[PDB]
Amino acid sequence: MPIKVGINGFGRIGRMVFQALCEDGLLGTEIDVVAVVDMNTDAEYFAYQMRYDTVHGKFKYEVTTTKSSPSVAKDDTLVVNGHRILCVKAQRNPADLPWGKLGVEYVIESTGLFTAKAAAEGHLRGGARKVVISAPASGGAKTLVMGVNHHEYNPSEHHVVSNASCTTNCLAPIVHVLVKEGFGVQTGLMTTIHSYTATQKTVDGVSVKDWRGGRAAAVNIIPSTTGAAKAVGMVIPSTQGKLTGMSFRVPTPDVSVVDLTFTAARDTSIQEIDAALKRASKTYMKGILGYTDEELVSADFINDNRSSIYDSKATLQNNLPKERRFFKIVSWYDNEWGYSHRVVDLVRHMASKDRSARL
Amino acid sequence: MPIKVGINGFGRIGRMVFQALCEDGLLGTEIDVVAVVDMNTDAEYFAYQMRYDTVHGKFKYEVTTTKSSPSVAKDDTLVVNGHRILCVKAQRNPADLPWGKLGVEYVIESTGLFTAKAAAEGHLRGGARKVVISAPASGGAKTLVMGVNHHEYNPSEHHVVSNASCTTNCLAPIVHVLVKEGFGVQTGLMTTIHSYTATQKTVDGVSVKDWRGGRAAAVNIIPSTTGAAKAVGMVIPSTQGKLTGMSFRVPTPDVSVVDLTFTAARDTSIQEIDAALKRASKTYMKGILGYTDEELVSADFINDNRSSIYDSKATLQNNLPKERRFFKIVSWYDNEWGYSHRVVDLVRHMASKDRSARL
Amino acid sequence: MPIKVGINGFGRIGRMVFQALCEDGLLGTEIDVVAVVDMNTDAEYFAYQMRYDTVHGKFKYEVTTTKSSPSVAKDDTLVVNGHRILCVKAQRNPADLPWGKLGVEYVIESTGLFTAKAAAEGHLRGGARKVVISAPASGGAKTLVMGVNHHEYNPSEHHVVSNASCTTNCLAPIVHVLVKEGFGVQTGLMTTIHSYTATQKTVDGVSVKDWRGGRAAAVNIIPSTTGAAKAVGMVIPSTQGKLTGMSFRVPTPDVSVVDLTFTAARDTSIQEIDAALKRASKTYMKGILGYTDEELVSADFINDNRSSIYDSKATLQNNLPKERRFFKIVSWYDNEWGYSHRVVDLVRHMASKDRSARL
Amino acid sequence: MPIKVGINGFGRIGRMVFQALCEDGLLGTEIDVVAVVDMNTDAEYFAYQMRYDTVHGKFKYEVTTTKSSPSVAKDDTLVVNGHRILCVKAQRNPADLPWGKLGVEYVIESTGLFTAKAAAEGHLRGGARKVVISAPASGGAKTLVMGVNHHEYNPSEHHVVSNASCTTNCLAPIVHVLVKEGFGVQTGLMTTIHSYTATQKTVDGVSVKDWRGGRAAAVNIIPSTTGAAKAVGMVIPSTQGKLTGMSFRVPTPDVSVVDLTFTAARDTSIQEIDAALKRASKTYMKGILGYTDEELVSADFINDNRSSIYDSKATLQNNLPKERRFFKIVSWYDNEWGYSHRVVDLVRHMASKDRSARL
Ligand SMILES: NC(=O)c1ccc[n+]([C@@H]2O[C@H](COP(=O)([O-])OP(=O)(O)OC[C@H]3O[C@@H](n4cnc5c(N)ncnc54)[C@H](O)[C@@H]3O)[C@@H](O)[C@H]2O)c1
Ligand SMILES: NC(=O)c1ccc[n+]([C@@H]2O[C@H](COP(=O)([O-])OP(=O)(O)OC[C@H]3O[C@@H](n4cnc5c(N)ncnc54)[C@H](O)[C@@H]3O)[C@@H](O)[C@H]2O)c1
Ligand SMILES: NC(=O)c1ccc[n+]([C@@H]2O[C@H](COP(=O)([O-])OP(=O)(O)OC[C@H]3O[C@@H](n4cnc5c(N)ncnc54)[C@H](O)[C@@H]3O)[C@@H](O)[C@H]2O)c1
Ligand SMILES: NC(=O)c1ccc[n+]([C@@H]2O[C@H](COP(=O)([O-])OP(=O)(O)OC[C@H]3O[C@@H](n4cnc5c(N)ncnc54)[C@H](O)[C@@H]3O)[C@@H](O)[C@H]2O)c1
Ligand SMILES: O=C(CP(=O)(O)O)[C@@H](O)COP(=O)(O)O
Repeated sequence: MPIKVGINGFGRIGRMVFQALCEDGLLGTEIDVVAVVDMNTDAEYFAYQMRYDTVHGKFKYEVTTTKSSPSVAKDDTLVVNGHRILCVKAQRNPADLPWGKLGVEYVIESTGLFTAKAAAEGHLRGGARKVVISAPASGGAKTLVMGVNHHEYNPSEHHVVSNASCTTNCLAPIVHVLVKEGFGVQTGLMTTIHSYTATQKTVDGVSVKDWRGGRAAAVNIIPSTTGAAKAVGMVIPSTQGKLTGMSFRVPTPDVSVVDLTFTAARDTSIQEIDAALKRASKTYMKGILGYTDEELVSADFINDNRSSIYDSKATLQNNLPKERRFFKIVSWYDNEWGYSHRVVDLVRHMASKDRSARL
Repeated sequence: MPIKVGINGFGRIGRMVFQALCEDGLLGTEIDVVAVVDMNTDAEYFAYQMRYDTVHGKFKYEVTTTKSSPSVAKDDTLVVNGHRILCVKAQRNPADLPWGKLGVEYVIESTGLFTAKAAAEGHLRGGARKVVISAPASGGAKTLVMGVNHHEYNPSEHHVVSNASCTTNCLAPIVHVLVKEGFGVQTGLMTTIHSYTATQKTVDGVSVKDWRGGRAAAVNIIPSTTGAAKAVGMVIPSTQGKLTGMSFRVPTPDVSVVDLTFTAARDTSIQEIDAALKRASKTYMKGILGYTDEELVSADFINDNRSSIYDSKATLQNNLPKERRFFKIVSWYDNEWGYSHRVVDLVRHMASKDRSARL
Repeated sequence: MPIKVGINGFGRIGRMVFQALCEDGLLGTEIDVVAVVDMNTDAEYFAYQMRYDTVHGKFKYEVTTTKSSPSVAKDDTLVVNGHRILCVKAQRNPADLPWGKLGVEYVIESTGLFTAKAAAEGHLRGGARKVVISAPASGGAKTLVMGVNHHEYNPSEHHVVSNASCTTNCLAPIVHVLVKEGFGVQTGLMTTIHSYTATQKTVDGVSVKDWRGGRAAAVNIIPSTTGAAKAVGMVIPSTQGKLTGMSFRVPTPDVSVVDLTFTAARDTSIQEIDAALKRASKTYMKGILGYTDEELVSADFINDNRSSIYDSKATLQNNLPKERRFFKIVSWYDNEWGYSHRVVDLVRHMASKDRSARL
Repeated sequence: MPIKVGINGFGRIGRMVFQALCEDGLLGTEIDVVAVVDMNTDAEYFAYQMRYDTVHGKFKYEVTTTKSSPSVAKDDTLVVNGHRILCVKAQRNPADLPWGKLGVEYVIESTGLFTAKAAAEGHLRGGARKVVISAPASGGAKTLVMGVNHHEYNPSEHHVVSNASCTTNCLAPIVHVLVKEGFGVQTGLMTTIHSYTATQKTVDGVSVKDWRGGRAAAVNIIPSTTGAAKAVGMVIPSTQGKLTGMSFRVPTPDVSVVDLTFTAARDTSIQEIDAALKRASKTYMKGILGYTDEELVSADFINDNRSSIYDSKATLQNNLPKERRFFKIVSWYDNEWGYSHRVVDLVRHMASKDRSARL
């Protein structure tokens, strides 16, 4: 049966999560996106936005609009291949969404204004049954990372959960292979050369929550603390309090890369780690962790759906020779694409794990 | 006696205006900046923004902070070499600004949200006498452009004037020399290759009133309609209805260039015009109109304070040989820097004219 | 009847011309690439450059490499979809290439160092029949433009042609409609906001041939002269010495746009001109001239094979109202994609005519 | 008797060395630039390159040109603030240089073509006394990093030395304070988020010795194996085989930052370290090592002339709380400016030393 989904806040990620569904072919098939919900309800504008993307190209499916009722000014309904997505009027209080009336049970919370466990739980009153925050949450919300711990998901306990962050979903799969393969992680420090995002600015402007982040983004290397490496602990309890790291926001519109440096728990070799990474990318991490041994550069990872793309050649070429513990692993990720697909995955995995618990 | 000034909206232009004041040694002499206003009153953060500038480099003059009164939580007063400046809390409604209790009579309206004669008049009700809008205004506000029509200022008839746009300010100087030297302007279409600004988005974001204006700002040549060229009709009435243009927002944090095409009212030559422009920049347009004959690029115009820098070589080298009517005039400008010096130039003018009206 | 082609200068445009063939399913079938050529003969590196592209995405046809004789040090054969290409050794003189023995009659000269009639003719002495200069030629080389004058090709007269400049291929299609649709062009100046190219520098460098051209490309707006507006006269004589213009190289890796300002021979409106362009694009200029009525930006025209894409909105919205002679036309173009496609088009047309020319 | 220096290879770096040299106010007084040597002799084009800079702003001193002898075709003399500098015609062999005749004892190697000890020795036979290669050198040439080991300069032993690279001059000061202050370095991996350089390309082009380095510079994050780290084992032998790292070339014209990670040789805290670096910057590292505790971004380091600017905030905030061995240190540097000044520093040092050993 179709999954009645409702996307909250049809922004950059909102549109990427939706386009994820389509790409994978889950529209009007496995997932029923009953309604999206951003600032306005100008379906014609929503069409244009989905249709054209500066970095990800032109949407592969044709988009069109229509009215939900002949008594409407501008088209208020989006049409993607027979399926009809409604654009409802945004809200300030999730508890005031027509989710119940619309028939939505799973909402993807991607506004960015409801990452608080209880704030997102407002969608439940609205009539939804499960919510997935497309970012790190707070309030004891369960954090799940596909291919790492999504199986810990519990249908009767977890109703508001987080898919975590783009960087966490990129780092986690590497730390996970390391620990599961027995290499271990004593202590680790990571840096992420990250492409600027919507939170940043075009020219120097006011940003009281992050002074460096208000500076002209496309012409600066902006440092920033991140809780991504420390969030790995939530997903891999064994590495709790053992990792941390920063981020250097740099002048590229999309795609980033993880720079991990850690000390293995036991003696090994970089060749050994390299081989363990590739082996899992083809097995238990397939579709989540991938790798490459080609001389690629950020642009080559655009539209890659893996959560983490290990860079074999950058890794094998920049470590200490004969070193048995102090290592560096490099991995790429399209911050927008990969994560967006993981959002659909987590949601799907939940619906299936929710079905079973019932019928 | 110095004139009490207050700057509403301390950003790109609010700050460059201040830096221009310090630079020309006017602070504490011709002008007494009583206070600035933005999001909060954290002087310490205001210092940081003033101290470091991504495009204009380190603020050459020292800046520290203190408290207006011990009963204040964090510092709220900026101190630039003895000159103290108060950081007031932003106001949703201009009429709610404590001007009359501060002593401020002139307020440079640069927040960007009160360009409507009616909405900007709120500064008068707050307790101020005059208000200069750092952008094209509406509502009847008299529009003045230094070196072109700024003498049409009526001390008693104008209380909320518009210093025009940055572009109008680069164009006017030229169209004035043409009209004044008798070259005349039959018809003209301008195109400004404008570097992006704060109203643009780092990544494809929401922008309902200007769709293309929402697409990624540092990786796209974004077209846009502009009033700048038309506005030249308000400063030089004989051109009203003869010009109009557009803007292409390209990937540069500062400095723009006007590409003016037009047909003269009489038979002339690009040489005659070239020589007319340089001659003018050395005479009646000195300070306002500048010009170069060197192989310059945008960065070379960074921090140039003129309103228009005629590019001799670009013009002469790219026109039709022997033509006597159809010409192209290229002229650069630091959309941030010069225009800011003009805002100060304008206020100063208004001050003298207001001092000589009742005296 | 696989046409015989030999690409000399397998670089930015050389590779694009190749990916141009494949895209149209002409490889092996209509056209047969015997052997390409650049500095080295490393097929692994060639294959790599082909597989991944920063602006145009990933190559859609698997590429592998083999040998032609085990006596070779590294793979020197480029197998693209079953069809195999040979990587010949670069020469300082076009006449030194084994075109004769290689059995290569047509040779797409895209090195950019032999835009001279005689120079490129070195290809004919090496054993080749026809030589197309994927760039503006000089020395009495017939310049053709698909959809504007390409039929002027004399199979038995023109053995060396010039497919003109990427800019002329965008302007001409536009001017061609104006002249033919009876609008006429009295005088015109054209400016092109062009994105940087391989001839520029990453950081300030030496460029004695073009001082401005030797300045940090990705952070400046470099002015530049151009002969594309003047070259139209060689393709549309009616305009001889009636058009010219410049270039403005901005910070973008690909896609450029024309901004033609001109006066019509007779009276009209922007509507009539807009209507003619949309008409011509759907009829006698289809495939060459296209148009858009959407809020598009630079990146949206990435991979557009048309030569000129007229921007309806940007044109109707930025001209003088009720005006009858002075006009501005805004037209886009993927300076890399479209052009490359025209190169193949001219090559296939020359074959079609060469064939029947004696058969 | 001011030192007679001659610059070999007046390129991006030859200038920076001369501009830095002028900045310190040494031209004519302490040092005396006799003549510079570059491919071309065009002095008007040299004065241009010296007059304006895309990143470092405009040269503060006046630059004009003349002729050394009335019997000279074009200008061959570059006159900087009164001081006279001759522009000798370049060469491919360091021997064919008239250093001795020119009376040049100290020549600065920035051509980037003679980084070899044996090769660069030509100057010596060219009558030139000593040679400072402004880049990593081979052939077992002595490396010297100002503030780290420049005191290992033996006049009668070293006549052709290397000033190491820009990155090493950033890492060395940091590692030197760590080793000399008791912390020690057991193992360490560095990463430099580096801005693109001249060796990179605007758009995807041919780069056989570095494939990723051939990709478009201002639109990608290009990884790269680096030596700087390992080259530290030459300046601080004790770390021989203990360090290494890579590089991420990001979209910025200038300014880079070093992100070093390592395990101390004893127990400490990120505070002890932080204090030790600040103490050193104020004492024995003054001028070479500097630090900041403000919220800085790359643009804020433009024109800083220290070799390493430690980022106190970025460091203290991104290390594991209570950690004792595994640490991250973030340090900035104007990869162009700092190094340039160091080159002058090494030369000034050598001089004084040579004066006392000879006198
Ligand atoms: N790199 C990425 O794009 C990325 C990757 C992973 C996770 N995330 C997280 O996902 C969230 C969204 O990120 P994004 O890149 O899409 O940002 P965005 O700013 O591009 O998208 C957020 C959208 O929310 C809409 N919005 C705001 N308030 C709303 C409201 N009350 N109701 C409805 N819509 C509202 C806005 O119009 C905006 O388009 C953030 O929490 C971010 O940290 C982002
Ligand atoms: N930067 C340019 O090129 C430029 C040139 C000429 C004219 N202008 C005009 O100047 C004005 C400001 O432009 P800018 O570049 O400085 O933009 P900006 O965004 O950098 O400056 C606006 C500032 O006002 C503050 N602000 C917002 N609402 C406020 C309120 N209610 N009260 C007080 N402060 C408030 C913001 O925090 C911000 O710092 C606009 O009207 C713009 O059109 C800009
Ligand atoms: N890319 C565009 O926008 C564009 C569009 C139309 C026409 N053109 C014209 O096409 C020509 C090439 O442009 P491009 O963008 O491909 O430049 P490019 O520099 O990227 O490609 C030229 C390639 O030729 C190779 N080369 C140099 N000398 C050679 C020789 N003797 N033999 C074989 N290979 C050699 C180089 O390795 C280089 O990669 C220029 O003349 C340019 O004016 C460029
Ligand atoms: N500023 C930096 O980023 C930096 C820092 C450290 C080391 N380096 C190294 O220093 C060297 C120069 O650096 P750069 O920034 O000037 O590079 P660049 O490529 O910008 O400048 C090199 C210049 O050398 C000139 N040249 C080449 N061969 C010559 C010859 N035989 N005679 C005279 N002139 C000649 C060229 O005109 C060219 O412009 C390179 O080897 C570089 O790797 C650069
Ligand atoms: O990448 C992120 C943090 P990092 O750069 O420190 O790894 C992620 O939170 C993006 O958030 P946005 O709110 O969409 O900017």
